[PDB]
Amino acid sequence: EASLTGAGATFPAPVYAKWADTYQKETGNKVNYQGIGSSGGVKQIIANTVDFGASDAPLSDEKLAQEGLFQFPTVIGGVVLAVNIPGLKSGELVLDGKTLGDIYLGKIKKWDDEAIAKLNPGLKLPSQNIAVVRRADGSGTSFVFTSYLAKVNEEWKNNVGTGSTVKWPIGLGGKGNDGIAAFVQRLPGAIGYVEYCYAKQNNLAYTKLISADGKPVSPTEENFANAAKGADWSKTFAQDLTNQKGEDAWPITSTTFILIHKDQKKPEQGTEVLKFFDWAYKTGAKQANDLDYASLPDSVVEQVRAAWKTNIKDSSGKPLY
Ligand SMILES: CCN(CC)c1ccc2cc(C(=O)N/C=C\N3C(=O)CCC3=O)c(=O)oc2c1
Ligand SMILES: O=P([O-])(O)O
Repeated sequence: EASLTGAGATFPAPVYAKWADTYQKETGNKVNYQGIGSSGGVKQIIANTVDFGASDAPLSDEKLAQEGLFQFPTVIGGVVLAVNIPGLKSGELVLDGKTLGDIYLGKIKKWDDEAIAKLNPGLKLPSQNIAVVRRADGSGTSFVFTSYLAKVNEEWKNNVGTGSTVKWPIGLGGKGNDGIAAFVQRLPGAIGYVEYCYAKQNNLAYTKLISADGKPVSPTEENFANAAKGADWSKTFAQDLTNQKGEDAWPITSTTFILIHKDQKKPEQGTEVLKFFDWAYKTGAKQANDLDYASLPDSVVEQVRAAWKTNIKDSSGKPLY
């Protein structure tokens, strides 16, 4: 039985917590996971304060090589816009990229704005101020979200750009996906971007969005998977899953990654970290799907296993998988 520590992204923390609990019940191994946000996850794995870090934003091949790190994807999730609009219900409201970017720019201030009404012709929209909510902390969900906005709103692209931290034109800061969901729950008229679980968990209404191909789509586990169906995983695990073409492709989709050292200085711990994630691939898909995360295709799991064999070693050069 090992005691493992991980830290980082809150986007997949529900499924990592479920897998940890189930794995302790079946094997006795203990996994402690701190949801501090992807930027914190990368800092802690580089500082060696944890056995594994977690980030939704992928590190480049060069940066992994500079740091002696290896990265692998675990599950596919989706970012949704959780809203608090008395009078409307979950899924009823539709937004497109351009108008969602204009809300995040602070240009559209009311829920019954003409651009929102035109997208939603049968809906009685309230004359309520929009209360924008964004992340306070360095975040892989902000990286995904601002990567998407830069594709669909040129003003956003050219003035704010993409990052795990950006200069938000407007919006209150919430800490973690949990913090944004709490903000949205307490503020009439709020909008906040969160991984899907956090909207569903908190009984918050979420919007539909327009796909890259121009059709309204609902956020579901299958529609997150759909957004990855064109990903050529054989080329790289760092796949962009925002604004992807195809039927029912949720436009703000992302996978998420675990970071470990290639040279493991506590090799028994490294061996156990690999056994935990291998167990999750083998037996954990139902738990990920129960929490509305799509599983990676079996071919990607085989890619990860094969790369574990060639990249993860102890200080004597022997493989830990
Ligand atoms: C660091 C570990 N953290 C931090 C965020 C955890 C741990 C457990 C949970 C459980 C949740 C939860 O059980 N939701 C109720 C069900 N649920 C959904 O409907 C989808 C995912 C999900 O978990 C959650 O939303 O966030 C979590 C977050
Ligand atoms: O997953 P986050 O917490 O880095 O957004």
